[PDB]
Amino acid sequence: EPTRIAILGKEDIIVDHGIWLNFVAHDLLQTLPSSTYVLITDTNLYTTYVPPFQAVFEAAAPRDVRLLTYAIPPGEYSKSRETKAEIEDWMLSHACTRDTVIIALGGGVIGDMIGYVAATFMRGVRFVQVPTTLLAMVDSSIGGKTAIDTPMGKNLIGAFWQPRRIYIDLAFLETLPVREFINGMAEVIKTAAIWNETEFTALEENAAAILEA
Amino acid sequence: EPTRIAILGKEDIIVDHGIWLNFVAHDLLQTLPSSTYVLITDTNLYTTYVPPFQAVFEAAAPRDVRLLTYAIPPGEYSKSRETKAEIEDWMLSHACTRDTVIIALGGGVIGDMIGYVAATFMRGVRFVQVPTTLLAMVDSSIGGKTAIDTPMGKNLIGAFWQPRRIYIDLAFLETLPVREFINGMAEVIKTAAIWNETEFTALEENAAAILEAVRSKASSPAARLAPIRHILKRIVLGSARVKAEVVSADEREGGLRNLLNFGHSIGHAYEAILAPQVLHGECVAIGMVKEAELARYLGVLRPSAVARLTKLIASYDLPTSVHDKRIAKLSAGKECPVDVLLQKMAVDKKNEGRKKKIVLLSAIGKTYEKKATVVDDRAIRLVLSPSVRVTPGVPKGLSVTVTPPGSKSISNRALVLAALGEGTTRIHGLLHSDDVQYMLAAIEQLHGADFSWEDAGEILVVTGKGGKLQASKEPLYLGNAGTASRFLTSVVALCAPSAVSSTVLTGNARMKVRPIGALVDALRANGVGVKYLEKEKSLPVEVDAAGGFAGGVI
Amino acid sequence: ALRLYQTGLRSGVEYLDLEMTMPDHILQAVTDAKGFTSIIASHHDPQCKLSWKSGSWIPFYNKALQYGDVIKLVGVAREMADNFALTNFKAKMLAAHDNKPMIALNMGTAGKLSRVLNGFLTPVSHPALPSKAAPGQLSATEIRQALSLIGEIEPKSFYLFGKPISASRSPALHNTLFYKTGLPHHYSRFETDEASKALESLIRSPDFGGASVTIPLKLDIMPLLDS
Amino acid sequence: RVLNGFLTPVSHPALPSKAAPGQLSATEIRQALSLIGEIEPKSFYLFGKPISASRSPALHNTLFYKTGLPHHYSRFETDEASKALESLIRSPDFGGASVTIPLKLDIMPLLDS
Ligand SMILES: NC(=O)c1ccc[n+]([C@@H]2O[C@H](COP(=O)([O-])OP(=O)(O)OC[C@H]3O[C@@H](n4cnc5c(N)ncnc54)[C@H](O)[C@@H]3O)[C@@H](O)[C@H]2O)c1
Ligand SMILES: NC(=O)c1ccc[n+]([C@@H]2O[C@H](COP(=O)([O-])OP(=O)(O)OC[C@H]3O[C@@H](n4cnc5c(N)ncnc54)[C@H](O)[C@@H]3O)[C@@H](O)[C@H]2O)c1
Ligand SMILES: O=C(O)C1=C[C@@H](O)[C@@H](O)[C@H](O)C1
Ligand SMILES: O=C(O)C1=C[C@@H](O)[C@@H](O)[C@H](O)C1
Ligand SMILES: O=C(O)C1=C[C@@H](O)[C@@H](O)[C@H](O)C1
Ligand SMILES: *[C@H]1C=C(C(=O)O)C[C@@H](O)[C@@H]1O
Ligand SMILES: *[C@H]1C=C(C(=O)O)C[C@@H](O)[C@@H]1O
Ligand SMILES: N[C@@H](CCC(=O)O)C(=O)O
Ligand SMILES: [Zn+2]
Ligand SMILES: [Zn+2]
Repeated sequence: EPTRIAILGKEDIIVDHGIWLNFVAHDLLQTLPSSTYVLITDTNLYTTYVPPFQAVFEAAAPRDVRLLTYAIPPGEYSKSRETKAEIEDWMLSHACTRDTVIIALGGGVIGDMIGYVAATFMRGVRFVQVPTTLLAMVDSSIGGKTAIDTPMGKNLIGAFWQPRRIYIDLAFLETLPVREFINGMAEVIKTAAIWNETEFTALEENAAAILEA
Repeated sequence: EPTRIAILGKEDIIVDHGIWLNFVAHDLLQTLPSSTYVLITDTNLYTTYVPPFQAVFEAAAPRDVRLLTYAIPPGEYSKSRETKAEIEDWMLSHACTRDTVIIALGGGVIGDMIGYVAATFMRGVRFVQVPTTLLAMVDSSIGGKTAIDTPMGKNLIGAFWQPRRIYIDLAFLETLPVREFINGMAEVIKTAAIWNETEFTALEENAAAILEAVRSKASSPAARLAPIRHILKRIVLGSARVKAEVVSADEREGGLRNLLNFGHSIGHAYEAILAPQVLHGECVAIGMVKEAELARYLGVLRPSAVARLTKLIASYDLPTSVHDKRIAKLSAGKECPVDVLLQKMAVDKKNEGRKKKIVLLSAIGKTYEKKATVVDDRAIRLVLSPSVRVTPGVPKGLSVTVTPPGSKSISNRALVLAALGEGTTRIHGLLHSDDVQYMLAAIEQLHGADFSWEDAGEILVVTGKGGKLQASKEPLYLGNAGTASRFLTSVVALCAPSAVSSTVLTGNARMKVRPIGALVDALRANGVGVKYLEKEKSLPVEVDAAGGFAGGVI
Repeated sequence: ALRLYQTGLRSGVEYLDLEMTMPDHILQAVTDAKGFTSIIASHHDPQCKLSWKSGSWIPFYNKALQYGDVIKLVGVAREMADNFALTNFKAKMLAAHDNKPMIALNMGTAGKLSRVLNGFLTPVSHPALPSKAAPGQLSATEIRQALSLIGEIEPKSFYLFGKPISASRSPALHNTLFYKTGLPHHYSRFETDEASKALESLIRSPDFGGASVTIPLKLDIMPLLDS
Repeated sequence: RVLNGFLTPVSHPALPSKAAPGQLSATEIRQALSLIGEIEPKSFYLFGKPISASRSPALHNTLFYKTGLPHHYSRFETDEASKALESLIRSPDFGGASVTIPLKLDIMPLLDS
């Protein structure tokens, strides 16, 4: 039951189960053709989820097409001016051109940082979102808000830059730690509190059962 | 006469004179209301132009509105990740919120950097452009391309972010240094070369007059520019309109906007190596010449056009080659290897993957495609390289018809004796040499013939006036055109006395130490007065306006 | 100034320091008649109007680049970080223009580290002189022992080869001069009648700084050496 | 190691090894800090008379050298606790001072505590 969701006039959000290692690679190659695909995640995620995607992707991709991979350190500190430059300088090492398609694999830290890199690299290139945290599935990956932190505060420098695709593979929640789950429930509670008292009431009843599981 | 120009569906460009210290402050406050205005320029501009704007602005602004000011260091090195952070951290010190309106006062370095800050500050805020260099008035301030440099190359990180207003106050050109003027003429030449052969032709004629005025030491900086005030207005309006239209059609450079990177594919590669000591327009000039030569090698551009483009660039005192003595002097003999240039071209933003895309001129005023064309690495390497590897082999049973360039001996004569005759001659295969170009203009000013071109400059239509020439009051500059000075010395003896009894031929520093003694001896002997004005037996020479030689024995 | 500058050039001085603040007509005249004198193009920023990070030095660098054989830029350090930024700046300039070396310093006691790390033609003081040319400049010896404490001058083993060398004064000699000059090296005995395979372990070691050779090895050593 | 400041681990020549390779001794770091501006030199004084044959300068200057500090100790003969003395004592260069005959008692009013 793969359900899609419309945003800004197109059904570019897709919510399914186990799409990372089949559908996503094929959809990128068919709907967002390019010479160069850049898959960026963090150190916690890389060796678990990147190598199997590379296998699938490089088997499907045609002769003159390439997949570049890179991991940044995990956590808020990577939404920074430095990490931005680190990624960009690396991309330019491999002569990534304007046709490059970036794949943000991770939570909101990856989503925001890599999205902002995408927004500004050669004055903008295509990118997609592959949220892996609850928070990113229900909030960060949607909306196209990308930013970095400065010493002054949160998300003070950034860009509105919409991803061409948002691939929500609920299966990523399987390896997500308990703390990061609870973290994302804040954004879920928030959304219900401003918009839907019935969903709110469901969240009340489901709380005991969710934490237990 | 404040003329506005439409861009992206609104007349947000305004071109006038002396608007910085009146109109701009009021227009900001009325059309872009905010709690906070941030005016950013560079150290060279600040104390001259900011304090008087603050006075005007803070007098007009209401009680709860503020103007913040900041200067960054001048020059390319400020289009950087650091300078970006420096500005942003400063803005956030003063709790600049999202309603902030940024004012970019300066040239393209300010325009690009401050625009990119505007594009990303709180995910975007309003900003305006106040260009102060020729380049920025005719190119940088329009189009909304903002960027920074990285160690890898030019403008590799940035954003498309359109200014709400572009205030073009031509008066800023008064304090602009001579070098920065010439720098911006590269972008002016470029725009004409891709879009308008008539403006191109005007730039040719205006070159001598523009440089003279810009280098003048006249009683004020404004009176300095007054003689070419109409020319500058034509250049700025004209050049701004082309860009505005191109940008409207193709804001995000999907195709047509490629054309504005003429000379920039190769130009930005040199600039990555030679900046900040070598300026942008200087690099564009060098690149334009190589991208023209490339097109010529590919059989897309006629050689005459390449010569014509190179001569124009050089006539504005821009470099035509990376080996220019001024580039060595400024760069401390910095080398630009081909492998490094190609490495810089591989991250040119027009490129479709590994395929490099370059704007190819088809003629002066036309482009081969209405976008950048894919060029093979081998051809780009050949143009940038100093040496040639020749692969042996020519097709079996080949037969070709090749026309080399015209002989300058027969071509220089052809112009002279066509101009002196009665009737109208079309000259095919004429070598457009420096001798021809200067003799042509010489005879024009003597009212000796009417000249005209056909087939994009390959045919010279000459209607001569049968030898009825008029002595020019103004001297005739020839450069170091030998054959020209020799032919014109006897030709200008034919002209009847009109304004003055005599007419003078001058030229380059090299011309002034070049012999013409024997020919002057012949004219004096055959009843034609002629006095040397500086050195004996060489130019400049004032030669009498007789009705021809005396005749008889010579 | 012009006449003084020419007195320098006429006297055949190996280096001459002209400030970039001097008017262009004098910069031209001194540059044209420089001959085989090396020009140090200098600028000092005692009032601290410039900055290493921000790149407000570039205009002076660009000028000094075309006038000088050696660029000399001197600023002020308020905090230790200001020396890091200088070092980073210098490195970026040398990468871009290998062919014109640089003397880059921060004045004040805060900027003492910039003198240590400068490396090339660092101006120094000496205790025997009545003043210091600039406040808080270090002596060649002090800088050299500062460099040693950070391992920028890595210690080295020096040896005396031969026998009998029990009563040799070479160790006293060279160790004293090492201490006196600020170097961290050390000189020691190594008695041996032959140029052994064990000797050439020391001689080809990366710790090897040099060695004296006496009886009976003055002749037998040569085959082990390259040149 | 020089710039760390707080609880820098150090070596000592009398120990058989170094705990980590290339660690410096407290003295070495302290004289490294002195060569850069980080330990600013200070003036130390001996007040009183007669102090021509006093060993205090030998004592304290030796310990300064031995510990790696850049400070310096010197004579200042005086029979009274003068206004010129308290210029030195209240100077920002002042590191400390020994006081002997006849100023052991007359000095106290010039001191805060
Ligand atoms: N743009 C927006 O609209 C928006 C919305 C909400 C939050 N945000 C931003 O997002 C950030 C928070 O994002 P986050 O909570 O996803 O943090 P995050 O991206 O750092 O991920 C949380 C941690 O869990 C790990 N992780 C992620 N997926 C995993 C998986 N499948 N299995 C195991 N471990 C996994 C990561 O390595 C990380 O250590 C904040 O900076 C916030 O400002 C942005
Ligand atoms: N955005 C675009 O599409 C676009 C187009 C062309 C060029 N550019 C960029 O623009 C930059 C070049 O800009 P630039 O040529 O204006 O250089 P610039 O902005 O550094 O200005 C040139 C110099 O002249 C000074 N100056 C400017 N106006 C002056 C005045 N009225 N009087 C006296 N001095 C004055 C400046 O302080 C500076 O030292 C390059 O980095 C190039 O990439 C961008
Ligand atoms: O008469 C001519 O056209 C010329 C004759 C030769 O001297 C040539 O060398 C010269 O360049 C032109
Ligand atoms: O014993 C010594 O110290 C030396 C004696 C001479 O042979 C010297 O030549 C040698 O270099 C050192
Ligand atoms: O002569 C001296 O150096 C001294 C004598 C005693 O008074 C001591 O108490 C004093 O500290 C030093
Ligand atoms: C240059 C720099 C000096 C310094 O600041 O240490 C000393 C001065 O005499 C030299 O000219
Ligand atoms: C901690 C750090 C040391 C060092 O690396 O200098 C020495 C070690 O013994 C301390 O535990
Ligand atoms: N002249 C512009 C070309 C880009 C554009 O305006 O489209 C530049 O130098 O960047
Ligand atoms: Zn949130
Ligand atoms: Zn340009």
